[PDB]
Amino acid sequence: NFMLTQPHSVSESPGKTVTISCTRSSGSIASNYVQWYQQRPGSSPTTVIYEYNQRPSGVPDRFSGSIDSSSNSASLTISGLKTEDEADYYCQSYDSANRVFGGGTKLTVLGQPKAAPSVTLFPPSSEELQANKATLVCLISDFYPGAVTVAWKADSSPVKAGVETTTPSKQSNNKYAASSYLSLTPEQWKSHRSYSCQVTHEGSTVEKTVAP
Amino acid sequence: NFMLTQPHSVSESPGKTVTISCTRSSGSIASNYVQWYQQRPGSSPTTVIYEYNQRPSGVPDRFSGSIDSSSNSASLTISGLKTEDEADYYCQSYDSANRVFGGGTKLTVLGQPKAAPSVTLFPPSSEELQANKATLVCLISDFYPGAVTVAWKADSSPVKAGVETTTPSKQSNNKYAASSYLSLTPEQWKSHRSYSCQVTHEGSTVEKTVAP
Amino acid sequence: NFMLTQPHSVSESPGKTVTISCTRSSGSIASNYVQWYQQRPGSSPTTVIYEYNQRPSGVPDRFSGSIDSSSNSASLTISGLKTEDEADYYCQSYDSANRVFGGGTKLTVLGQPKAAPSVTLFPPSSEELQANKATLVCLISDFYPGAVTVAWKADSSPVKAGVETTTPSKQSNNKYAASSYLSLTPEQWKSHRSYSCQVTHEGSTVEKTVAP
Amino acid sequence: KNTRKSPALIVWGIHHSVSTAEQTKLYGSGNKLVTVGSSNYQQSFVPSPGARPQVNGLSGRIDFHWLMLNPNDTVTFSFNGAFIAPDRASFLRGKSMGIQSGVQVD
Amino acid sequence: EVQLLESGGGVVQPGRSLRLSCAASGFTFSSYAIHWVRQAPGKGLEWVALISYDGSNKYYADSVKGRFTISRDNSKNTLYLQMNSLRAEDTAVYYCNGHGSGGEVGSNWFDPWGQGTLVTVSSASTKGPSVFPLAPSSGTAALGCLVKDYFPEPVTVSWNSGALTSGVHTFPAVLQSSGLYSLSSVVTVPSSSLGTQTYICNVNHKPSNTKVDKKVEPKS
Amino acid sequence: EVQLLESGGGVVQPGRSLRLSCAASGFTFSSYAIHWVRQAPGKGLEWVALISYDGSNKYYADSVKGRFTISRDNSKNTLYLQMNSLRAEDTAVYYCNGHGSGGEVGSNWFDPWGQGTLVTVSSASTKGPSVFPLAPSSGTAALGCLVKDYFPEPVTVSWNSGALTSGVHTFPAVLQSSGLYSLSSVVTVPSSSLGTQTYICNVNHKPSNTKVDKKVEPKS
Repeated sequence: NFMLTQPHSVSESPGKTVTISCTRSSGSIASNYVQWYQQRPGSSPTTVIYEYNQRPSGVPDRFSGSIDSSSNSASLTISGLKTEDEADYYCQSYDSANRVFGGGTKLTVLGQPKAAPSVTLFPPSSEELQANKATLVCLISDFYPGAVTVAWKADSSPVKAGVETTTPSKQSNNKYAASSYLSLTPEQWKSHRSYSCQVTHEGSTVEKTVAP
Repeated sequence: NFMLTQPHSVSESPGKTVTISCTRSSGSIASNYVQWYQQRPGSSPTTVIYEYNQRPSGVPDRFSGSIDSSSNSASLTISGLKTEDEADYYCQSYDSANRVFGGGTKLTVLGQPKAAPSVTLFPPSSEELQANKATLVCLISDFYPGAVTVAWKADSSPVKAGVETTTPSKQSNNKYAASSYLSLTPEQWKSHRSYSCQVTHEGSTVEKTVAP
Repeated sequence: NFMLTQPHSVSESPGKTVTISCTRSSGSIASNYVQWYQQRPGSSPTTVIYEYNQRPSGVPDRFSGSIDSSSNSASLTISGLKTEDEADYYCQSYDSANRVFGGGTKLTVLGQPKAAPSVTLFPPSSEELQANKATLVCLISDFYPGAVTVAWKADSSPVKAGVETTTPSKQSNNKYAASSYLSLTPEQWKSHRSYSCQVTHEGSTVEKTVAP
Repeated sequence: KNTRKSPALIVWGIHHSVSTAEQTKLYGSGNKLVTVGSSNYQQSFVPSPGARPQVNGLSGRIDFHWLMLNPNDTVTFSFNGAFIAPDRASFLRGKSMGIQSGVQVD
Repeated sequence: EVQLLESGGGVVQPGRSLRLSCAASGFTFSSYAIHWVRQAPGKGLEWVALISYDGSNKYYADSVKGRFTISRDNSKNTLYLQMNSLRAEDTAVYYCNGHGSGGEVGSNWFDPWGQGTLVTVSSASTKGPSVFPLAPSSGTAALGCLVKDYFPEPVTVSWNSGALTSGVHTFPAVLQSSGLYSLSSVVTVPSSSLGTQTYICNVNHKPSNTKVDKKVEPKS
Repeated sequence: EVQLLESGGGVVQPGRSLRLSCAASGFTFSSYAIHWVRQAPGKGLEWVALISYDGSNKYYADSVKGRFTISRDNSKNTLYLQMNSLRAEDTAVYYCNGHGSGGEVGSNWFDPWGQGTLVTVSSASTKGPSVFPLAPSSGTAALGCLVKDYFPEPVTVSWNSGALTSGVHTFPAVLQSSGLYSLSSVVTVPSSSLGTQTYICNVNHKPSNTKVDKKVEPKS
């Protein structure tokens, strides 16, 4: 019936205030209650807000809930951010009886200045084309925050033939790294002029292309 | 004053339920009544819904109308689809006295698995360039459903200098076929690196390019 | 908290009516009053509308204000346009006590048929690459109205490394002219296949590319 | 709190604005509330901003409420805006007689 | 003292069945309705199912209807999720999560969650990694070595027989849609050593006992 | 008779301070609240600050908090904006603008604006223009001449020693983010005269006293 859209990521400096939106595609946001959940890595989710604004016992006064009937959205806002707050946040509302969860919003609290990724694409190996195959290798490293979008393009056009990993942290520089593998065949690899590894990081979309 | 936007196409398996949206660009959807019309190929339109939810005598109980004041939309929903329902559907509302029609929504009921198109582009003929002209030939065939978007791009950029046909069916495979002709001159054909025949089919946007 | 978005430009023939929208990103447009300001070149702004519809003493009956709670917008409409009306228009609403201004809307009244721009891009000078630099030169001339968007692309991708001028008029043809300078280095200039000077004019987006 | 040993006449008012826009302009945004309290009277007032029939040009109204506060009793105005506060309270002096007529005095 | 205990998780193949259980202790189980909520790795939460306090009503997600079947035993305070006819995407952590008013309308927020039980649904084929070359396109550059189509984790990577470690990194693996793992490892170097030292890649995936070399040399 | 007089505008460097003043005459200044609203060149309006009728409340824009400080003297009918710790972007025209109900609710629209005082914040370096070649990529074409990295305006451009004026245009300058000016000048010609006449560019920026030539010749 409807879906809840929240931003893929957001970031703000400690002590500053941050807000996260939750927009309902169909139906009034005031029709059904909205719960705000916090999930830390590996841990089970913990409710931070319930019934649009109610702060359960234990949650500090920084967490506040709000409703914007105009944009049909729900907002979770934290004032005076602390590094403990760095987790994923999910909004959840109700279809008639079924629960509906948001897409998640990775909230990272700044622990250093923002770093753009180091993209290093790779042309497909020759012996793979001798196995009648093609799998590109796009390597992304040294970027902060750990939120990145990786879209491959067949010369600036939507491609869905690839597999790309999640974004784990670095055991070395407290940054995050990731990779991506676009799989095709030498026919498609030669019947198109090039293919682009597009990497949007904090809006700045670095790109690296490969051509036959 | 305002325009009614409805999706270009939609499809669903028989027996399943389907919904079609109608979003009003300016003004409340509850300000004026919304009528839902059905038009079969060649036939005159027949009203399926009137006054947002009212089922005229003859229309089966599967057809239902709804209003979403939040998204300022109107939805026509059919439960338990049947192959007879495969037609175009237009929503119509009212500016003060003038009637306003939706862009149409081609509803195809699945009669087979979805087939992606077979795009075969053609470079412009040489003797045409010897007539100081250039008209590309993009041929689209063997695709189901019969809804396809054909946008030409001057290296990923909006071009409006072409003429493309509607999408009729096949007398052979019960599929649909179409064509497109982008018209230019050899100067523009050589002052740009390439031109793309982009063909979005059920979201999957196949593309074929041409370069000098 | 919220921002007011109004179109970058709009144009209409004299005697015809024109409308300008002002959409509030967060919060009801009816929550706070909306003022409509007119700013002529060099002159100080003069209020044309206040409190959503009120016409201050001096403003002719052509100016009207309206509210669209559905699209959460505010519209300023002029009937029977006159060449004097050709100025910039800003909508302004209120966050709790702070004032918030719209992005501006350049309204040009037609004094001639619309002219598409004459784009002449330039490859970066060689001796500049011998100074380990790269600054492109995109020259835009002979276009009317004087509203143009200039986005550079790293092969159809957002670039923010350039500086582009505003659009002043012509002392010769009563048209408008502008320029743009994308600054990079020969490494990036050779690690990317090309860069595009994209120039949207009245929707028609002329483009000129440069390649190493 | 009432000092004298005769009852007090207290009067306040609510401003139902022409629209939520004017009400926000005057008293800020957010729901407005005026609770009035007293040992023998307790009520809550919420302004309803709306475009009433345009009386003499203004669609907004100001209504008045009143209570008699007995001696040595307290009245509490908790409010958030849209409150027409009183400066003075009234104390009835003695006894009188009220009439209605249009005829001349003598 | 209030807790939920998910049990019955493990690795399965597609087309098969599974059953999950939740043990409730510390509250009036008979009064609240209970929910099943899962989360695929690297993905977000997704509500799966719910059953009422008296089992009269069961509501399933549209993406799981027909296959899963929820049930409960109040006398035993146990929740059951029957995941027959499994697919590949159903691989996720599975939490049992109580969510309901419970007869009261004041209703201080009561929404307990368990620790979640992992349900991995991979196909087959403990496999050996196939190694491919990754050459640099000619004042610094980098080149690599491809470890594709292996199962299962982990592996041990050693470039040039555990010699070149400065400026080298090994990235985590991906789970292909085919169900088999694959990971990469790249080395960064100045543009100087191009052609000088041949770069043989030496991997070691232990269960498959496969160790393959791959030297990188620039093409032409 | 009602008017507002902005004073104190001028050119400054970053990191420094500034103070602005508005002289009010023709109305009851003590009753209305007063606002500071600026506008960068070629850009739109931006509300900067406001102060109440009695100075009890001061509200600043989020983009300017900490640096600017608003104040008023009702006995002198003067408004003051303290712009210390300036940045490069603060360069704008600064209007004082009265905006408030003023105790009345009927309140015929009263919103006066001044003429605005220019505040330019550039860095340094009165510089000489560096000239670069602009060649055409081979029935008409065009070629140019680049005047980059100069300060301050204006300049005087003469192509081929003030000879070729037909089909030639000189476009306005841009303000680089580095604070230094740069402008161009192009000539349009038929595709015939390619290689025939060499094209020497002759500029003259007066304060820098720099006049440099640059001939254009097609590459290969």
